[PDB]
Amino acid sequence: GCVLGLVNSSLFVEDCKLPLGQSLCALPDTPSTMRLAS
Amino acid sequence: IIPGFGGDFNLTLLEPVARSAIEDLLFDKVTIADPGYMQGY
Repeated sequence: GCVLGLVNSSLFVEDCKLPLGQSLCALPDTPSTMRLAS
Repeated sequence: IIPGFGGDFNLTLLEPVARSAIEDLLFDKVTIADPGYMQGY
């Protein structure tokens, strides 16, 4: 977490995120292998 | 765009290095009561 508060996602710090549906202040990476990213 | 882009024109929109000096100033002048994110609790 730390980009908004706490999250439950296991994966973190993905290199980059393209514009995506849903999302947060820092959109997370696609869960389909989840992934807070940036 | 670099600090010396104006050269003879003291444009203060030079990015200080992202949030250029004038963005700085005006956003500073005003007063915002919003709490900082990630620290509200």
